[PDB]
Amino acid sequence: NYHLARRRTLQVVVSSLLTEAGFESAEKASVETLTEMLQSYISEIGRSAKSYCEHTARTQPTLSDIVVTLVEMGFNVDTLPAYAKRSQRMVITXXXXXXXXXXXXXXXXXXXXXXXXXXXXXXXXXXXXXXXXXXXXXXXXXXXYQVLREKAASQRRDVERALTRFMAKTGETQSLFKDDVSTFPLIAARPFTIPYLTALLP
Amino acid sequence: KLKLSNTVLPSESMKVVAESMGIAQIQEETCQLLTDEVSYRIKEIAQDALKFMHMGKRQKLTTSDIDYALKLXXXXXXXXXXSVEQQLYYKEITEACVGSCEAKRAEALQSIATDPGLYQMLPRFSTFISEGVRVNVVQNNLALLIYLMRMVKALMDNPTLYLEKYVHELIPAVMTCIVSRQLCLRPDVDNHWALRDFAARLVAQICKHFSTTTNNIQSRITKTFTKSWVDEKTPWTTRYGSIAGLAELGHDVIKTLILPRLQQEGERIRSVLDGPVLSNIDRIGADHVQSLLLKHCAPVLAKLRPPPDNQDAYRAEFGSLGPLLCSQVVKARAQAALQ
Repeated sequence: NYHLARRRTLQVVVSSLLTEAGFESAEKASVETLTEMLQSYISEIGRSAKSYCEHTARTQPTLSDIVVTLVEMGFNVDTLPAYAKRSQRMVITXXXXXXXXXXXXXXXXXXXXXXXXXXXXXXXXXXXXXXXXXXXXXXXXXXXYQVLREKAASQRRDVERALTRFMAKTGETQSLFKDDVSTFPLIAARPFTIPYLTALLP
Repeated sequence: KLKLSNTVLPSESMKVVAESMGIAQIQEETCQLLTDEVSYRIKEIAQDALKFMHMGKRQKLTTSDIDYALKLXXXXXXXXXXSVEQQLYYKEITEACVGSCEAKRAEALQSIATDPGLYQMLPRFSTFISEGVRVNVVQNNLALLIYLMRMVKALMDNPTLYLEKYVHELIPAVMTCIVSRQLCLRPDVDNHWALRDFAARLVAQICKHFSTTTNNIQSRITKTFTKSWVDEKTPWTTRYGSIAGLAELGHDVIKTLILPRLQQEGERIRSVLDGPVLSNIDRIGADHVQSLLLKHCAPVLAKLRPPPDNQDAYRAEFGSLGPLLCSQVVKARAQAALQ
């Protein structure tokens, strides 16, 4: 796709030479076909001079080389100064266009860790660890001794008071004040038949 | 498993092309075998240009290729989704989102927008990003706001990381950034308007991708801003964020919406302007808001109406738009003359 603009630039040169001629209208496909003919004529010059100045062992095609090329390719060069009166003096030169840029970026992690490790070659760029390598997650140490046994004993106290509240509101209840179902609802007495088998039983 | 019959041109068309030069009265089998022969040479050359481009090693065939062809029991403890490495990379991401050095800022922004295949320092990242949004909405701090909103922008342009499944804890943080009460200081509400502009711009970047489905995007955000615009006795930050979000939805959106809201919001203008005794915070706020949304709404009716009869167009727009609407129409005519 991106090649095409030079070809349409040649089409602009075609339109410039038609303007110097003075055609008001044209046939578009014929115009572009003539443009193709023009670029093939350019390349025909280039092939001719290419294989022609390889007849020297050195390369560089000079002026008289191209003179003999164009006379070989059929042109009276004597009109070339006079056509200068038409060419660079009656048609305005069009300018080229090429908009190239190199954008900026930054992705700074901090990990290389192997510059030229064992396959040593100091022409590379190690990416990171943030993409290539990986690791392992255990993520739960929690080993704070006194804090641990605080957790356990506090939880034991919780289960104490929980079962206390449960059988507090469950069974026969007698209080400390009057009507403490909220604060202190002590379980009332069972008294049962055989005390010793119960109270002396590990 | 395959049959390659001869692609043979209809010989009557070939006689039409022939007798276009005016040759003779032609029999069929002549042109039939002619199409055969030319098809042989064409398909031979077609194999040949294939041999070209299967050593030039592209599967597309140009004109130039054929031009060169014409040279003829307790369970194990868990492990997170992260690595330790990439979660520390994530911590770098976060503290560069904090980052005072704008080089570190832009580094973070590029690192967001161009780490495709990351995908796994996704939602956890974005999730208590949104939680930090809520907490700093409470803290009411514009710097964290602009950092997170440009962060969401860079999230929106990292093309591989598809938003769909993880949309629905992000967009409400954006709209909470839109709505109200971004009040660091009362003389410093100025940057918050640009924050709302940038936010509604982000919503505009959202809306072009997701409302094909379930219409949470278009229908819910439009009706949100609709009934939000209906909400009387609200601070004008709400009004600005609503109308700016509707502005970012598009030309025809505003063509629907600010067709009655032209003169209805002009009634809101001259309720504000030539209005109260003194509340200059709200006066200057709502005044520049109305001015901004006026000349930002202006290209719709500029594209809609021709720029004639500015005295009548002010009557067609409740006066207060005139001639700032007419000045914006002059600016639009200048922008058209730039073309």
